[PDB]
Amino acid sequence: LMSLDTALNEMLSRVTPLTAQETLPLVQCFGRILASDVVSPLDVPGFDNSAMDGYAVRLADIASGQPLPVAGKSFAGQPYHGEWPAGTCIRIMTGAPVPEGCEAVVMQEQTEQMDNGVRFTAEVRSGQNIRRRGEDISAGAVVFPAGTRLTTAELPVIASLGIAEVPVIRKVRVALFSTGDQLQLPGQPLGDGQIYDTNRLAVHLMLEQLGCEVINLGIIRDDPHALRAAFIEADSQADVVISSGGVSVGEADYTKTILEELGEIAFWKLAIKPGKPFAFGKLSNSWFCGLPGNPVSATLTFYQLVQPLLAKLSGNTASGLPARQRVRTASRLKKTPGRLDFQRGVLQRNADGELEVTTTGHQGSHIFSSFSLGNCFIVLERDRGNVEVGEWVEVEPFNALFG
Amino acid sequence: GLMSLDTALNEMLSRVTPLTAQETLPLVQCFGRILASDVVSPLDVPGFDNSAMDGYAVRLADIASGQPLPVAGKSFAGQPYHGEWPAGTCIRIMTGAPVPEGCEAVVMQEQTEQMDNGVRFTAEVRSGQNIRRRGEDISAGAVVFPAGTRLTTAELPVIASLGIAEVPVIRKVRVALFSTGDQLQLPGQPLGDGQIYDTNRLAVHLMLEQLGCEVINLGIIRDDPHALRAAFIEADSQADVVISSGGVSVGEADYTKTILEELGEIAFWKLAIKPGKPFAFGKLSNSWFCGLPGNPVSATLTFYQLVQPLLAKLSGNTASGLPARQRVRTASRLKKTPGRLDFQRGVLQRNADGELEVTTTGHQGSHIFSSFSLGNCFIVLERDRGNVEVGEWVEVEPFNALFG
Repeated sequence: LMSLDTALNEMLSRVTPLTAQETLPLVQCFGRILASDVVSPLDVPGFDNSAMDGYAVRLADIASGQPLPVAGKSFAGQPYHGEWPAGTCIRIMTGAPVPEGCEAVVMQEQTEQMDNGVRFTAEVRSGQNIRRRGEDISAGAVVFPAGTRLTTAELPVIASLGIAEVPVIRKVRVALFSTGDQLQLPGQPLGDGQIYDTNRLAVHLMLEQLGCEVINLGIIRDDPHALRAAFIEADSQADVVISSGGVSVGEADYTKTILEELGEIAFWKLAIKPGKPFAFGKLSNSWFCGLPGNPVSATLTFYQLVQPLLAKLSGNTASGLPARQRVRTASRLKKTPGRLDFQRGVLQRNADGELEVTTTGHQGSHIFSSFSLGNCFIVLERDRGNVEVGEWVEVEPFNALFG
Repeated sequence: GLMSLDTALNEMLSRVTPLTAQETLPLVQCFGRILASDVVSPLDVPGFDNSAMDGYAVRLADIASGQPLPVAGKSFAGQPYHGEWPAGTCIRIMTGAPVPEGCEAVVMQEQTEQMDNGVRFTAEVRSGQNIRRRGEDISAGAVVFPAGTRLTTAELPVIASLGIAEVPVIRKVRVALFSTGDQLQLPGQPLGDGQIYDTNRLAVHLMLEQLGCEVINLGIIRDDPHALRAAFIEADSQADVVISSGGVSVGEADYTKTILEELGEIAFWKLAIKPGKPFAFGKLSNSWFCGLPGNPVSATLTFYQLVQPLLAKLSGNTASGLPARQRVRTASRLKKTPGRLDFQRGVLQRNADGELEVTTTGHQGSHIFSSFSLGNCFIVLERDRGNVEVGEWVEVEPFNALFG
């Protein structure tokens, strides 16, 4: 009966962020998690500088209601270091250093030329239009906190501070396997009542795109000795171990009694569609997640449950799943109260540019193609029933795992 | 006047031919690869007829007896009932199992009453009900995915379900990348008189790499005609695109301009955008060239809005390779000046009535890079538009994974 929301918090409350770190050049850090706060070695900007193209003025010389002749120029990398007579001003550009004694800067459009110099319109508050040493970042301060996922937004900032490498948390290692007589490897021919192993690929691909180190142990022979050996291998080299299918999620069999002999594992019945079963627990040196065999449920269950667990473990201080947005359906949606339903939709603009969702087609877990046709989940509240054109609907766009 | 972003974009894309050279890779190595030849099913999906429900495989005659029905067997998962089934008796079956030879319908267990002399049923049974059927999802010889599809977690596991191990994808686009200038220092050594740290090259390298290109970083080239030429000759002979990330002229006259003019036909555009303006583009002997401005915010925007879509098209992708825009209200006043299509940065968030709105990240000048980190979207303000007051509709474009 249990809820998604309750399963999630149970999993995450049990889990401890990793802290082993390594130090890497900036070009190697995309998607990695900072292990320590980055601290600025210098001030930004270097020197007080002008915010506008215009004139630098003393405040005395302004109140004198008399046009100020231009003594000179200050640009980005030729300051004005001549002398500066009273009753004059200095031409200056944005980013140029303010010359000594400068109290304020006035936009060019906000003076006017006169025969005997420049005249100032508006009034002139002291310190105005000056960018002060360190107003953006001061030396000693924390530019980015530990726990930050590094991206093109942050790494060029770190490089402008002159820093070549930063310490980041090591990648989460995840071991992955499947099991079952029916499963064939892709390239052989399809036996008795047999299918191609797909889940293990979906999960391997998802893990790699999430930044994990993956140890794929293949399809394990349908035999308790082979399964135990697989678990001992997986557990000894990973932080998380994932059965992508065919280990029990509930049903009593030899796969279950080997799980119970190998750690504290709980088996859950979750109030979602598609999906329902999911196994989770500690082995001796790693967490375990067991997925149901159905691809859709396996893929949904991984994305909504395993993905957030991996984010917490990686050290990320961020909610590692796209946020939702309320939107109008252009489609009748069939839906059955009782279960939190992650349907799949297609999000696109109406002719006014506002966003709405069409369904992809049938929402049954006998086909995988709704992930490809879709670009989002329609997340229909647990107790809601059907849904008609024009109603209001929660929506989670697919992250990069689907595009 | 001034040239519009759209016009420039059009000009770059109309001149460019998608790559067609190709490699054959195992499915685990295709994430983000452009499929090169259509994927054609070798098989029916589902193979074999099969059940949509847990329940019982009946026969229409045995039902309308009115009369309870002993279970003679089970059909499972990867283990079917391939052993005889006698009149008057039903069969137990789980979702996804082969229906037995002779099955005519299936009843979900919810419409049965377990009886003593065997199983009883309800609501009468429509013919073929809950049977799925060989080939009804995909037929053999059909195109499942067409060439030009970016392969992803959505497509690859389906390609595997069809028994396929390897597919041809278009080879990665190769992009050479440098910067030039005595001003420029490596994070590493210390900061001489006018000097800065070279950030743009890092930025572009990180983007290229996440776009899935093959990057060839030639580093900082010395202020010297022969060094600069050599780099172009080498970059141009190894790559499909060559990008200067700063330091090569985007229009001002210098030794770099004359070299450019000498090694291919380069145009020097001024775009009606902000931030930015100057961009360089054109053909070299065996490669395209994009020449970015020096300011970091400017080079980042320009890469993101022009170079990124050119790469998507070179790559063979048949999808226009950038987020899409949506209409949303501002909750900030936005200072904007007519004349330039302004790509401001904003923070797109939900309010207390759950409607999506945009705020500004703060100051929008090109002297700081923080807006990329603080924001999660561009506010894409129209070229002739003036300031924008709280409450007005505004076009917004979420940041793609390059920024989070």
